[PDB]
Amino acid sequence: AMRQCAIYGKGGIGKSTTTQNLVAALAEMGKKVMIVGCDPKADSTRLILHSKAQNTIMEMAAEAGTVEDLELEDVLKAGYGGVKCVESGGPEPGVGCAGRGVITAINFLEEEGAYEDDLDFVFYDVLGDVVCGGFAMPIRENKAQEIYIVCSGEMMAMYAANNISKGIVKYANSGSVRLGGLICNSRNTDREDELIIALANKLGTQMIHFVPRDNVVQRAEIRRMTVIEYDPKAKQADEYRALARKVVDNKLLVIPNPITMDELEELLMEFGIM
Amino acid sequence: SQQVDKIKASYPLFLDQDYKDMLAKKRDGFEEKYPQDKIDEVFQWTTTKEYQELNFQREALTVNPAKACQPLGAVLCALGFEKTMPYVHGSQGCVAYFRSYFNRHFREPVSCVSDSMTEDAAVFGGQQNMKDGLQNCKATYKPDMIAVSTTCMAEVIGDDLNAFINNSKKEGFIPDEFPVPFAHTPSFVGSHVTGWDNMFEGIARYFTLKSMDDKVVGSNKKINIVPGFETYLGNFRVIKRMLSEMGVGYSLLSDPEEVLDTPADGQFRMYAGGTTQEEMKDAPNALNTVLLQPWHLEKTKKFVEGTWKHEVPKLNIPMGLDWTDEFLMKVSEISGQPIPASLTKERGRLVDMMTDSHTWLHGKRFALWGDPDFVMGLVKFLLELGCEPVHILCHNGNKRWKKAVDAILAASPYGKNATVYIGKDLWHLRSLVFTDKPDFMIGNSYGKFIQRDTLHKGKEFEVPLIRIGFPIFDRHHLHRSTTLGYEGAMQILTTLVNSILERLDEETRGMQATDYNHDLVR
Amino acid sequence: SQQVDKIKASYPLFLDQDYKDMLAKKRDGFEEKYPQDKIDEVFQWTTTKEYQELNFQREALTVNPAKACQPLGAVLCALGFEKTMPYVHGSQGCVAYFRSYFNRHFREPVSCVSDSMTEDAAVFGGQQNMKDGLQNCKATYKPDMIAVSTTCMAEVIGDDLNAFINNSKKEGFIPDEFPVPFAHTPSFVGSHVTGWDNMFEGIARYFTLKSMDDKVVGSNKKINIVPGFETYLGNFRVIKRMLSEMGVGYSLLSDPEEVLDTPADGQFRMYAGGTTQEEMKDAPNALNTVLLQPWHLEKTKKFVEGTWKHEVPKLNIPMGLDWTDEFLMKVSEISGQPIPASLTKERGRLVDMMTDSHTWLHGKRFALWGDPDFVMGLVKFLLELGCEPVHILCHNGNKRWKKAVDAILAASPYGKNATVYIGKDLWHLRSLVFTDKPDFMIGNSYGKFIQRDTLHKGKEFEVPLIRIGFPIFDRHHLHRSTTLGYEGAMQILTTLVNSILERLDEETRGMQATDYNHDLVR
Amino acid sequence: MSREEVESLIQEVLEVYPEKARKDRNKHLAVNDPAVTQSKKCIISNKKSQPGLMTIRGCAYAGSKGVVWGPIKDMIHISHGPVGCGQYSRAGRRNYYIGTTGVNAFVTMNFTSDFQEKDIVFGGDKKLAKLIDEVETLFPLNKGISVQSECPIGLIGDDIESVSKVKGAELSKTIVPVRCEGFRGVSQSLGHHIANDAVRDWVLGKRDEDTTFASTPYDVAIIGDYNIGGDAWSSRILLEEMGLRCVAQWSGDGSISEIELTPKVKLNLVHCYRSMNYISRHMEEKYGIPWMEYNFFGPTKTIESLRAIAAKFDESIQKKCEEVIAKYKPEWEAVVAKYRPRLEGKRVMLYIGGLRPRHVIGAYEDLGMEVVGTGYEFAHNDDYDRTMKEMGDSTLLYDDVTGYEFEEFVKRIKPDLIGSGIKEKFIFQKMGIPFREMHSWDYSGPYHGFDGFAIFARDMDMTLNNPCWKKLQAPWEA
Ligand SMILES: Nc1ncnc2c1ncn2[C@@H]1O[C@H](COP(=O)(O)OP(=O)(O)O)[C@@H](O)[C@H]1O
Ligand code: CFM
Ligand code: CLF
Ligand code: CLF
Ligand code: SF4
Ligand code: ALF
Ligand SMILES: [Ca+2]
Ligand SMILES: [Ca+2]
Ligand SMILES: [Mg+2]
Repeated sequence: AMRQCAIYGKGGIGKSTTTQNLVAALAEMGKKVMIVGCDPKADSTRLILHSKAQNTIMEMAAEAGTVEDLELEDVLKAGYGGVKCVESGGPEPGVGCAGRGVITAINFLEEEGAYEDDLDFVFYDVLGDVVCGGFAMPIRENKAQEIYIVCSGEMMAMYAANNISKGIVKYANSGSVRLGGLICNSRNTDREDELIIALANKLGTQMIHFVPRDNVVQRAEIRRMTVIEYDPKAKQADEYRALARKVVDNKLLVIPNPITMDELEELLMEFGIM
Repeated sequence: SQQVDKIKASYPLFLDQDYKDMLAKKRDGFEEKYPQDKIDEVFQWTTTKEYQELNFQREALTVNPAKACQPLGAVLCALGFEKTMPYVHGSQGCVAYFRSYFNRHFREPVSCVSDSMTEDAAVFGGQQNMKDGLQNCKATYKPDMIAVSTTCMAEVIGDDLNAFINNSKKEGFIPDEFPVPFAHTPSFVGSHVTGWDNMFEGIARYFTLKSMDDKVVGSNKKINIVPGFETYLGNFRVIKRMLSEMGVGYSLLSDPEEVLDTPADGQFRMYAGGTTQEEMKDAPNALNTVLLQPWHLEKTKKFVEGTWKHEVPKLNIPMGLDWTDEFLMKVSEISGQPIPASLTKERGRLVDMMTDSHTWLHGKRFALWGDPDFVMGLVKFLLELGCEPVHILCHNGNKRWKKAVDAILAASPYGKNATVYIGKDLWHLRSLVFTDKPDFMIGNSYGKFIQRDTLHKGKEFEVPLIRIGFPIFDRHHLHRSTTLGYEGAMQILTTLVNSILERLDEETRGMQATDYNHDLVR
Repeated sequence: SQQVDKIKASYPLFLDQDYKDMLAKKRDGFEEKYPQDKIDEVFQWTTTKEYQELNFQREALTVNPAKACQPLGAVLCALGFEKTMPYVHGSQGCVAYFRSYFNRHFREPVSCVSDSMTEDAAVFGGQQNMKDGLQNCKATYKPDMIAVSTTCMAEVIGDDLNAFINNSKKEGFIPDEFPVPFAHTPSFVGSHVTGWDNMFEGIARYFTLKSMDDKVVGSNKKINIVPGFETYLGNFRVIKRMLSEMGVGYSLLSDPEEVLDTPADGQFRMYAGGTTQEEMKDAPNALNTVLLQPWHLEKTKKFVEGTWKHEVPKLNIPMGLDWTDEFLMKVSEISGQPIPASLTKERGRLVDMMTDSHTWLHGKRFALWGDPDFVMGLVKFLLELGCEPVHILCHNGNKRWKKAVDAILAASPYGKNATVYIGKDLWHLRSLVFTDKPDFMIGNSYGKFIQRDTLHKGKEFEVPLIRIGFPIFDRHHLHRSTTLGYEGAMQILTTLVNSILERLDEETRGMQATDYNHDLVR
Repeated sequence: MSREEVESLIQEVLEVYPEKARKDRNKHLAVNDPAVTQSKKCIISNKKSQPGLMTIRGCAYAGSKGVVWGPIKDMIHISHGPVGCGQYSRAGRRNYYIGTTGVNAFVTMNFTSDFQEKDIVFGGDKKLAKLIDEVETLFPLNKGISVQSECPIGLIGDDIESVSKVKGAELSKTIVPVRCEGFRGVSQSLGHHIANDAVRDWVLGKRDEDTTFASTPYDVAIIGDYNIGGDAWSSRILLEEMGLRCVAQWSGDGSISEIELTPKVKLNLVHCYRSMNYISRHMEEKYGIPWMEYNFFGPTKTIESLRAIAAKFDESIQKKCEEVIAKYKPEWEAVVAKYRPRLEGKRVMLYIGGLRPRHVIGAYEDLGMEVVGTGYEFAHNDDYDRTMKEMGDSTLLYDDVTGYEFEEFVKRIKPDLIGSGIKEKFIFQKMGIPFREMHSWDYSGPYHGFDGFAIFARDMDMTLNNPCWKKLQAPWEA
């Protein structure tokens, strides 16, 4: 048991929202989960904690003097479905270095043994712009074993997806991390499903699932909760339940096969028009 | 001018009248310096309690620190392994500094390499530098191992050392089986000693973590010893000597005494002696592991207990009388070997020296600083001697350590006026030796500037420095000394008393003034 | 007055105003002392070449000699034999001084006995004192042997020691087989080193002269080592270590290292270690005999070659680099043992230190004194370091020795300005350091008074004292040092370079005056 | 001897490097030749160091804070970033000054922000602001502050110039932000440039509108002399003896006010071209002040320089110049008569930074010694162009030499003496080769001017002819 996963993808593509909803589904199935927020903005746990967490590791460590004076209990909180939540934390936009904060945060979790023995899953929710080594911390040796890239039929999102695939290769070749697949978080573009499927095939992976764009997500979000909690009978709620199962039973873990910019342009022209 | 028969270097030379005249004109014409009255006024001010309070209120400014950064320690630790080349991933300016810092203390050659990451490597990452770097080092300096540590630059950008090394191997830059242990050594975390601790744990993990299956505790009948950051050659030697004298099988893990003391015989040896690879791989089979300086071997301890399953004894550094005794008795209990008549005699000789010199050492107030374990050892020994440590400063100390030092101080009547300061620097200590004058101060060469300042206030205010610690740059070959064991205690004791007697002779050398007390027999 | 919290001993105390006023009243009112102007005038005069010339024309007056009398040496020699009680036939006042002289240098107990010859014993001879003396000693202190030496009173009156001891046995005051070796040690002939030589030769004869028949040179495969008058426990220790390191069987005849360094463990040991009687009796069987300080082992040599038939090698004291080399090469040739890698590395390390410190030592001028062998060993080492010995004084040296030293001096470019003096004292040396000022002087504690006199003329005239020799009374535990071998050379080199750097530090400590040269690194 | 053998030696040495490094290093080793006026056809310099080859090079920080700024007496220099850079470089360079350390002078002290993890993660500009306030309180006599950026400051993008401007205006003080992040450039060299630019941008123009300074036709400024062991002072006494008035010395015993007065001088005398050509060129284009390089190492060079300098003024100065030369003639002649016979014909190999490799050659030759090999840690090609004329033919030249290369070169060439840095000193001494530190002068008196030549000669002799060099081999080992 105990599977660690990292979620990556285009900025604002919906990874923090999808993760929390996917996790709420998992807890519904009776799975024990921890979500590790790896983004300066400590917003990867609001729908689960029903509030913006304030006890972030970095801020908590700055107060206690050093991370060495910190303690799990102070930063690790349980929310909906018994889901465990921790937030790396970081500086306000435009100052400091958020990457280093993530390195420090992850090591602290590692050394405090947060990654407990009876967890079924651990999800690292990473920001969209992996602009440095610090944000690859989740996929170093003995961390996440599977990666899921969230994207959409949008040209720029698919480019970010391929681009990230390139960055994964160094880590996948030196370790055991593998790309588990692409999660299409639909944005109503034309022939969107064909686009993602073609890119997945080119990368050598699969389109795990296709989450539809549904404003119910926004209404649930406004009330600080996932769709599974907000409205269990919602059609979208079942979409996440299906995503959860696809994840749980997934056995396809490969090493990204990055394509060139030209190959990507050629792919957009072929499956993008009409 | 110069007299070819008696040439003058800068010191005597610039005291010649023409040079004095010149410097006087330089000052008055273009330096726009503050009047001498203002300078003296401000000087006096910096010696008061009012200034001291402002001084201790500092929150952002550090002045004259008593510590170095992590990588310095990682390098020293790597030098302790056979044919190992310290490799620092990051900027080359660092390595240039680590080498010359050590060159100056040991006055020996210090081999260390860098992969010179520049502007574009800080941007795109330092993986290429690692691939070409490991290949170039191996081919050029033919080491049998490359111990990798980091500069702050590589730490900020989170360069993945493990992934770079693994890919360097996967791509043929170096053989798959070539040992390349590594450690993340943040210049902004801890101090040089933390670097030593991280580097060592990283080396122990590389040779041991994946191969614990066949290991059995106590099977090789030896005792592992981890010295920690040590810059006194005599400390490595006295430990080996005492164990061998007890007929105790031991394995010193990280032993740089040979590379730091090669003979000048017409041949340069980049590598010498050092802890072998086989010794490290076999370490888990030892009966137990002893950590000589526990306060900066915290990470190592956690690894040795969790992975090796050794019940690491709770021992203080073997300095002074009581802690050396405790060390020996523990080693005897772990190895079964009795403490020999030899060591019993050595202990008795130290006690003899203590009794012979106690009247001169009694009540003498000292200010001292250094690394955690060292400083605590000195405090403990000082107390046994009947001395009064009054200002104890450890810049890289922490709260727990301070709590332990306070307990050692409270257990003795001689610790009544002592205070322990952590996170304070030599400018703070400067204030303390003015407002609460000690007879002497014990520390590294950086304290010479403090002795300089105190004398400026007046001869009666001068606080002589007693050179013990790291680094020592203004005296020669003091790195050959010993501070551990009875031997070390004997050396420290001789130095303290004779320093005291020296100063006494200086104060009473005045003829028909103070020489009435210039006794031939002390 | 006194403040109970900060009590003042004589030094700070008599500087208080009231004491000063009182001392002033005492001076002007009843001392009738010469005006200060007159005192300063005569002091200046005593530092001139004119005064020096008068000083050196002394024929009858000796001031501040640098030597002691024979029995002092006899006593040290005896203490080197197992359970032997030094016994000085003569007046008790002698023994009181011998014991307190050694007490103050070793800061250890020194057991010596006297038969207390008073007025009537002087007149009627001291045969009874010997009879009752030998019996009281043997019964009270239970020695295994009593080595008898003499006071000058007993030498003037010609007390026959042999006769007195023989009758002591014949009449039953002490068993006929109890060993009682003896020696005539007149105060008015030679010095303390002569007494060591006479006492040793006396003990060697007692155990060897009458039993030469069954002796075969080289049958025990050992080498005898005669240390001579030695006051550094480290010297005995390094010699033992070097031979054992070479796996050379040896026998040190007269070894007091244990009695002069017993442990303080709640028990007083009057006797410890020492050369056993068996070792002396079997001595003629060794391959050869080496004399560590030949220049004062003249009588011992004559006996060793004439009676033991040993071909004593012509070796100089093993001090410095070259002479330690020669000493090892000679032992290797005599014993057949090659010089081990261990020692070759040690030598290389001495050379490393020499190269690391040569720039601070080059051209430094030294005035020095002590015993013949020691003094010569120092001169040699100084020359090897590129130093300039300028005033070499040996109060108890002779014409032959002087010639030999002048030979060593001419063999080196660094001996150009050196002058050797024999039969001269410390008041003569004092003039030399004023008229031809050296940078430092190396000698025993009596030199401290010369440093005091030089500083009185001015700081720029002060000649600092580096303590090396015998006796050393104002510093503690220096008697544990080592001057022989590479170890001693390393220790001496360390003391010289750091004395130079200490003085340099003192001179450049003046802020905004000389501190421009107060470098952190030297 | 013979470039044929030297070129072969170079090839033999390169045989151990992997292809990539071999090809690169090959461009940095050459056999000198007196006629080439353009060194880019012989050697390339000022390029990145190959990774893992153990070079001797430092960083931009050492170049900025270590050589250019740290010397300045009455300013407080803050090593901004983790403790470390500042600790290793504390009082390691013997740039001598006159002052009361801790009150009006701070050269020998180490001021730092001692960055901890939260300073990197959350930025340190607020810490920098508070640090400046603490400095103003505890050190009221400081006449200015500089903040020398260490590696991390360059990565996280702290806005030091903003803090400098703001606090600067608030306290009415000159606060100079220097972006000398270690990883910038490839050596100490870019740090010199960054340092010069910071002087130009934040200090030099301060008195552009002021005319209260009373100048004379003989005002000069010595720039590029860091007063190592007092080198600048023994140079200054010569210039003032021939009638010139030194209004400023750049960074050796230098004060901020004399830097601000430099734009008023008639001539800028540059000793270290590598580190100070930048500001010299700026003062010429902006203030019209001409500059000229000089060399005070040894009598032939010193006399040549005094005459060339004197020629820039009138006859009264030239007359005094000859008077100065006549005065010292007996003195240096006595130095050569005594030491040349002891040093005559001995061969030397040098390896230093960016000036001395070429500048000290004349002094060596003044003692009859020959420089068989020379090289620089971080010189540019304009430096090598000036080097080919100074070196003899078929001599060896090396740029940013590696440990392995230097060692192997010394083994074959077998020089009688080596002049380099502290990182090389103990290797060669073990090999039994006399070594002299040519950076710190091995803690010995000044080497500039006539008074320094005597100490220079005594030092070279003291070390080269020392008796220890004969004892390296144990007697029992042929
Ligand atoms: N399936 C969906 N349907 C509708 N809106 C969605 C969906 N997924 C995400 N969103 C919206 O997109 C916004 C940003 O997504 P977020 O979870 O922050 O992703 P990222 O972590 O990549 O920024 C959310 O505020 C939410 O309104
Ligand atoms: S290695 Fe000078 S360009 Fe610069 S510190 Fe030494 S050969 Fe420097 S002369 Fe100078 S005072 Fe220097 S000696 Fe130019 S200042 S970066 Mo290391
Ligand atoms: S009882 Fe008293 S101390 Fe003894 S001798 Fe007589 S007066 Fe003098 Fe002098 S020289 Fe040495 S110590 Fe003696 S053996 Fe002669
Ligand atoms: S290239 Fe130069 S010296 Fe190196 S860091 Fe950068 S400016 Fe400074 Fe500083 S603290 Fe220690 S020594 Fe380095 S790891 Fe950081
Ligand atoms: S890109 Fe990353 S390593 Fe660089 S300063 Fe920003 S958060 Fe830090
Ligand atoms: F803007 Al994001 F994950 F919050 F890419
Ligand atoms: Ca050395
Ligand atoms: Ca004693
Ligand atoms: Mg997000």
